[PDB]
Amino acid sequence: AAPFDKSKNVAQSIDQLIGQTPALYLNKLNNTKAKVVLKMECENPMASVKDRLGFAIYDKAEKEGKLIPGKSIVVESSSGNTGVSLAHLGAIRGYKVIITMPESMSLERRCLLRIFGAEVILTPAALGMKGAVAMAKKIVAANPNAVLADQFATKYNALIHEETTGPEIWEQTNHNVDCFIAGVGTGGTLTGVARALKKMGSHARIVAVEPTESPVLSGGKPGPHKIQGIGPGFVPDVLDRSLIDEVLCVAGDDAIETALKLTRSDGVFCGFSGGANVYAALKIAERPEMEGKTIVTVIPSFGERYLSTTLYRSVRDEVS
Amino acid sequence: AAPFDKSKNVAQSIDQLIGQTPALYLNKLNNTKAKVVLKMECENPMASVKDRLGFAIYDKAEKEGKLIPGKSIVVESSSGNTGVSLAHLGAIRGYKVIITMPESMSLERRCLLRIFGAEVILTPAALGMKGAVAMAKKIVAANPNAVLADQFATKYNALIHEETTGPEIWEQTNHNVDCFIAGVGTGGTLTGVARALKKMGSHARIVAVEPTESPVLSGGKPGPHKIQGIGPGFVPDVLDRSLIDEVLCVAGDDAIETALKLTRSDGVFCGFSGGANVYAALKIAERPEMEGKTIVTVIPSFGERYLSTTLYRSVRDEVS
Ligand SMILES: [Cl-]
Ligand SMILES: [Cl-]
Ligand code: NA
Ligand code: NA
Repeated sequence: AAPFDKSKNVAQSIDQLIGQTPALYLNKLNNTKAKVVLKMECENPMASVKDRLGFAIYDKAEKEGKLIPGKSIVVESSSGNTGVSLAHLGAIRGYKVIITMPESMSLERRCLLRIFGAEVILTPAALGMKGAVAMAKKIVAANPNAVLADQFATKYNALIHEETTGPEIWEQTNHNVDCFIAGVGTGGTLTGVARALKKMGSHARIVAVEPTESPVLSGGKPGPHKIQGIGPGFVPDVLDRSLIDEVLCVAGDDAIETALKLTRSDGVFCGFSGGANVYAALKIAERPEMEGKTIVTVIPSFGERYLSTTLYRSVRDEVS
Repeated sequence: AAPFDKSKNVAQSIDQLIGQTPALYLNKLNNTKAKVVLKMECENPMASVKDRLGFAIYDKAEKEGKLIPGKSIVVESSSGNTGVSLAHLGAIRGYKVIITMPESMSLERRCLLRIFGAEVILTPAALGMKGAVAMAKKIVAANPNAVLADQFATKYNALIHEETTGPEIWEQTNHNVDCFIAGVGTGGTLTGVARALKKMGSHARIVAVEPTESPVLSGGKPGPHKIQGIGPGFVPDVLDRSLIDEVLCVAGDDAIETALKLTRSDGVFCGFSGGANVYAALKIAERPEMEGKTIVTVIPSFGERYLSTTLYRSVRDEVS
């Protein structure tokens, strides 16, 4: 992952286009005295931050001798972006990929993976995401060539963000970050950017966002919620809590409202978690102590993947 | 549009992220003795090459005094990417946008525009795209503040590709292009890149692609076809035919097959026209005279916009 000016050279493979994403000031929606900078992970080649984790898993596991193309089978339970990035990169790298997900998932979630030739294993609807996780573990337990991508525990996750996401942010902001805010899914983005920032001498406050309706890091009970991509309902092993200065809860409805406003104000088109992250950033930006300071957050995924979800239903309903 | 390393700076607005897109060698799908380079326009912020035309229209028309935010109303007939890019940029720039399209268009085509607050005017299904074009002209004729985006005639279209797309290609290929191939929609991409290449001293052969089922440039009759984004059924005023060395017809089914293969071979995920363009590139690449030469083509738009179209139906059917 050495820097590589995409705008001046021809890549030998699409995985060289992952990361080195743009950064963008929040402008019309930012009515505060603080700068808000959006790390545009929606601009990755398969349109989300999980492209960095997918690449890290194939790249680093192959380099360590743990994956062998044409022999290893990569397995994961995912109804979201990790599955997509695994299916995408697995195809070009010559791995069989198996993704498990409940039978009740939308046609779009299943069809996107099958485009890249992943095998999708549908689990009983009534068993929910737990039934998909169980099926993935059983597959890996039974077959010696089948390995779990292990997104919530893998050491590669925080590392890739430490090596790439965080240093890009550091360069883009000209070494000036007063607060870094990110919703925690696997915790990789938050943990790895916080490590890089700290090694650089930054005093940035590190803020983890989680859904108000599943406030686990806050000491509450796990619960179903709307903010796809964060709030896994347990504390993931990837996450290093020691680095977090503040856990901020954002309600699913504030995330949804914010995503809808962002498209029309700033032309940023994203999913629920980018709505939650910007809502959190604007909330921090309002605090009088943040006057003149620079807050960085992340836009994790591009909006087009959500057109069929509850995120844009208010527009769907209006359109009908 | 001066060069601006997105990977090292923070943009003040999302329209600074348009253009300066990556380029990528075709690898597993390329079994020839020629290099094939893909200009990745699917990596634009709203996921297609029309982001460059949208920006050119607002930017240049405002600079010339022809558009005034909050006064001018931008109007276009589009069931595709031009509407999206106009709706996107109009929102952030403070223009009312009206897009006309037949009533029979998918929920996704209508809902995407309404996300950016464009007004969508649905025209009678039986009148087809002609009825949408007529409604746009009538709106512009009747209202002095309403102006047509005029995608098929506007002088801004070839110009933006001459000023940006073509010079990026020239830098990325280290001033070495033996053939440039592009499907003609408005003709802007082909015309403007061919001009830039010629001004640079390139001897590249310029190849226009059109659908076999609507072979208008070839002297045939217009007809309905599958390859969304090209083959408008007339010769657009933007297109300068004098620059074209060869018109190559590609069948809709070859475009569809090629798009499906590209995802699994090279991880390139695009629409029908990127399928057609790569099919054409591989066809040229097979000619014995092209041994060791570099062919450039374009991937116009990202695949996610097509999940609901006939492009991926073979996977949709398999998934069901
Ligand atoms: Cl998101
Ligand atoms: Cl395309
Ligand atoms: Na992309
Ligand atoms: Na994008």
